[PDB]
Amino acid sequence: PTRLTKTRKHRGNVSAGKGRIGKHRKHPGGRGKAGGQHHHRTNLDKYHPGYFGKVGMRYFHKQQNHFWRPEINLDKLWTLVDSEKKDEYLSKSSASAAPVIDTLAHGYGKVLGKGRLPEVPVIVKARFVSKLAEEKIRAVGGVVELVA
Amino acid sequence: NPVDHPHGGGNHQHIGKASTISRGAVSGQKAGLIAARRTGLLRGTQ
Amino acid sequence: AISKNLPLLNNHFRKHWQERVRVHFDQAGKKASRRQSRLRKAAKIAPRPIDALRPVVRAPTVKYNRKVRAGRGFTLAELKAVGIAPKYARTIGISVDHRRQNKSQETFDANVARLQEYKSKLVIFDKKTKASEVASFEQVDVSATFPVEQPAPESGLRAVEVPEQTAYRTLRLARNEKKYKGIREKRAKEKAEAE
Amino acid sequence: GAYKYLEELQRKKQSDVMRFLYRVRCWEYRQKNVIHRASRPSRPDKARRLGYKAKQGFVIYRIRVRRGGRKRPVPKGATYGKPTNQGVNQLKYQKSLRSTAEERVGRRASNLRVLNSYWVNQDSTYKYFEVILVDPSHKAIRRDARYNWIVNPVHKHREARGLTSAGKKSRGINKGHLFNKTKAGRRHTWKKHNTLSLWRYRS
Amino acid sequence: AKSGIAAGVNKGRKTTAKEVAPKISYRKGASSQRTVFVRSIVKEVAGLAPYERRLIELIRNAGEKRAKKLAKKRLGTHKRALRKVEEMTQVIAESRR
Amino acid sequence: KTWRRWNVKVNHNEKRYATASAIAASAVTSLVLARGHRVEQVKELPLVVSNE
RNA sequence: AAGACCCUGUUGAGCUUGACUCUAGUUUGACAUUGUGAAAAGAC
RNA sequence: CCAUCGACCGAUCCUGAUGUGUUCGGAUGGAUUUGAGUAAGAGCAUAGCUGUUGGGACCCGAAAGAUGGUGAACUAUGCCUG
RNA sequence: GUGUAAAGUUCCUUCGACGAGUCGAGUUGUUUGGGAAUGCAGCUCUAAGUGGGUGGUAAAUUCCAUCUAAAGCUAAAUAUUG
RNA sequence: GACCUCAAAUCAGGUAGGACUACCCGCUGAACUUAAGCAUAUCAAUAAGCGGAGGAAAAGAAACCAACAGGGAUUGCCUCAGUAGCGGCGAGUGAAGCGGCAAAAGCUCAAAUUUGAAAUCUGGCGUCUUUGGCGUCCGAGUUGUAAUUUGAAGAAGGUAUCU
Ligand SMILES: CN[C@@H]1[C@@H](O)[C@@H](O[C@@H]2[C@@H](O)[C@H](O[C@H]3O[C@H]([C@@H](C)O)[C@@H](O)[C@H](O)[C@H]3N)[C@@H](N)C[C@H]2N)OC[C@]1(C)O
Ligand SMILES: CN[C@@H]1[C@@H](O)[C@@H](O[C@@H]2[C@@H](O)[C@H](O[C@H]3O[C@H]([C@@H](C)O)[C@@H](O)[C@H](O)[C@H]3N)[C@@H](N)C[C@H]2N)OC[C@]1(C)O
Ligand SMILES: [NH3+]CCC[NH2+]CCCC[NH2+]CCC[NH3+]
Repeated sequence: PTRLTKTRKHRGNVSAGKGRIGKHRKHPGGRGKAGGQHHHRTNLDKYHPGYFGKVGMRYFHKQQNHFWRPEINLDKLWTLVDSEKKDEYLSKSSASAAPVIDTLAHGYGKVLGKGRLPEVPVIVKARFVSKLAEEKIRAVGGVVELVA
Repeated sequence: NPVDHPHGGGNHQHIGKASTISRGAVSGQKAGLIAARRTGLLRGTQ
Repeated sequence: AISKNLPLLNNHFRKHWQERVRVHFDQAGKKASRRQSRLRKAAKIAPRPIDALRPVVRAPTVKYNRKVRAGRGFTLAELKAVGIAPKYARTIGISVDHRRQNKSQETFDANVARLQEYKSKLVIFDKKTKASEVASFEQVDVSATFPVEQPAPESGLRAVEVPEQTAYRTLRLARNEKKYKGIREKRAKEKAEAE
Repeated sequence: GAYKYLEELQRKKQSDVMRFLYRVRCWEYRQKNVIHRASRPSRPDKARRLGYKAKQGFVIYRIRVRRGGRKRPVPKGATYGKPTNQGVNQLKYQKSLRSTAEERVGRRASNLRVLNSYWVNQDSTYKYFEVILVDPSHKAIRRDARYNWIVNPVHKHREARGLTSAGKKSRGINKGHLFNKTKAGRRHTWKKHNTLSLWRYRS
Repeated sequence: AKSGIAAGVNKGRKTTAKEVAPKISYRKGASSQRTVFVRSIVKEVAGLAPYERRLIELIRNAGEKRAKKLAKKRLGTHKRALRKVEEMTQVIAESRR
Repeated sequence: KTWRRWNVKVNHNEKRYATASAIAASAVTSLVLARGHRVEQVKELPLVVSNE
């Protein structure tokens, strides 16, 4: 609200906080990103390195849907098991009856290998998997099943 | 004055460039002796 | 005009943008009016449902394959499986799409099942129908009554079967095979015919 | 019928028979007024394809239009601006000669509606077109369920609004990625993309 | 059909294939006994275009490459040039008989 | 200008918090009196009346 | 009478030219408009 | 939370096992290199002061430039009639 | 109710016409986010019949996918300083 | 005496123009301004100028999007996204497919021998129960007016005898 602004406090003081010498003017230094290579180089080269120039190749008509592949790590994998049956599955899963985790159905494209799994066999269904993620799943007696 | 004519202006009255103008000059340039094969007093016969 | 450490902004306000400002002050009014329009439209044709029955289709785009949604209309082959002519289906509240095709079997079966459920719940009136029967039906909401259902993710328990080749290696080999498929067949062609 | 033969013959514009016919008809059309009434279509199959019927209330006009581009009509070539706008020659009109023919005929016969038009002939100076016209007031048209639609006032001078085939062509009214800018009207799409939409609970 | 995995050649999920009756709109390119008959009469009445006659004589002089380069110039694309030169050879293959 | 901000978003959970806090305050007689209500002849709050 | 002289401003304008960048006009060629013959030099 | 030596992931350089569409694969071990990374998450949302950029942009102020119109009752010049 | 009239469905056989100075190509100008050229327009060239268009890097060769131009009508959701 | 083409009439009956401005369909088209100068660029495919509508207009039932396990006329909102891209690659600029919703609606010709029958239509006259019906006479029309078909098909011959 306007009653909290310093405009109210500057009433009665000549320059409104803008100085007597500098004399707040319209656009000293230009408009927008003017002079980024000339008189604003000392700002851009310090706080925005990399600003000027071209790097890499162009990609005409990029469709972002081609690259949809959300990641899930191993340490978060068991959140996808039904919460009502998570405690039962941990104690009862074995090589004959292991939980099936459909990562794609939950919105994920690749399983990554960060963290530690429960020492419980799991059947993990995924479009993609990292090398370490599959080794850790196979080490707790589980398996990775590729889907499409 | 120079607005009025290609010959206008100067601190003396003078043309300042050749008054013989090419046949291929455009309107506003053709003042003087247009496409003159020669100039000056004719002496002898023709 | 460039100053202390701050993100570089892209504010596109260099045209006469104030001549083209649209403030939706009428959001609540349009909500109420759109609601009255639905009310009158339903009252006009009762007890026939307002909404035509719509099919269930997969969504395109590897980002949206997992999803299923309502499509535009049932295909000619799907209606043919139930025995309904395309021109007749439009008069009994069934949407028709001549553009969609049925390459696979799963969506075809799902929509044939939808058509059979709808046709089993359908009651057509005629001249022999008395107003007592007509007054006995309420205006059903077809979209809610026949909803689109996501097929469930696989859950539960199953035996663990471990192949000798890892899934990561399978992905790597599939990529390599695709990448060099064109040049390995060219090396093959130029070799068999010469030898 | 003969219409298929006429269709296939009219595609052979460089054969001796068609060259002879086009030469003589170009001379004949060039000897008459720039706009004149045609007693009948000179290409009856082409007229049929575009919606014409040999009924009372269907009218054919012929018109020639001058060929070439559009010289910018500024005095002595001065544009009074930046060099990017200094061009006078090699400029082009954004509507086609077909649309110009349709519009001039529509102005001459202001009691009629322009249905469609087609090319008939061509020389270095003129292109010749034939314009199909329909009389909204004629009872043969007002009683015809296949042509009643044009009586409605929303089709008043549809050729002046680019609503005919040639007009819709020049407006860029077509489907797909090649027509993103003009698909639903160029100016409409520009206005939509340059409107700041503010809701009550700004998000 | 599809391989069942997310990468490689013929990638994608497996579905049970269903036969599709081809749409009638997919026959657009096919010729009919109507058009073939009409077009052959019209070629008798009309004759040849001047560039086609220039192109017959190139083939007769055994200038195969010379005819293709003119046909591409006149028609616009290399694909249409290939069809036209082939057609104009068959015209010669019908004068000998 | 008309495109001033007129309406304000509030998180729905926080709005519900405020509703619950307001209902709880209605059972405290000191707050009801300081609010300015003439409730001095009511024995207890909440005041509940039969469904008739 | 917010110097008309002088200076400053990355403020102009009138005028000039072998300034930078263009332009109406004009000229030159090709193609189209554009058809029907003959003789003589050329090339497959 | 700080200083310091490591370890993990991506880029770069090197090494190069079992194997092969024999040119692919890339086990394994190294490198004063490199990243807006990891190493038991901290974010999202609303509001307020201050600061930033685009907007008439704290208020008033050019000389100019453009588009479309109105004037030869003054005056300049030709013409017609006195 | 002129219901030997009209229309609808399934199956078999033979067929199955489908828009040209247009498509397309070159060039010029303009325009577009459209980048060896997005649309539009002028001029030159000028088609075909499983052909034609499109598939966001120019070209030839081989496939594949997807529609069916150059003719036409049509409520609603959308706009609204009159 | 026909026909074709072209005229005339204060011929019988109609129709157009002009106005309004917020929104709508097109044509034409700047510069101030920003780039701390400036010419490409920007302002802007904007203002001014011109033509044409309606209660909405335009668009619209794929010569579409896609590359998926595929969607399925048009339009709008949210998002995509200040992104792919364009740009003295500077200042700046900048869409689309998908996804969620609002609303949902589909179709018509040309190209076909009715050929055992122009089956079609304007007008005049008479008449009536008059947004028109009936009868009749000219005219239009075979250089093609009706019925039949529009690619999702469909047609011509058979069909189960069914609705
Ligand atoms: C390959 N040689 C490595 C040498 O590169 C170095 O390893 C660095 C390591 O020090 C860097 O790590 C450095 O920077 C990271 C920061 C970037 O996250 C800090 O977290 C870390 O404390 C710091 N030491 C790490 N980012 C890359 C390794 N290659 O460590 C010594 C070494 C073994 O000789
Ligand atoms: C308790 N274990 C800790 C573990 O939590 C973690 O601690 C990090 C520590 O390494 C980080 O610190 C690290 O990275 C910072 C950074 C500014 O570059 C540097 O000081 C330096 O590279 C390094 N010490 C510190 N910034 C946060 C702690 N939680 O790092 C490993 C550890 C030291 O064993
Ligand atoms: N609204 C601006 C009208 C002028 N057009 C200029 C922009 C055109 C874009 N050119 C970019 C370079 C060509 N791809």
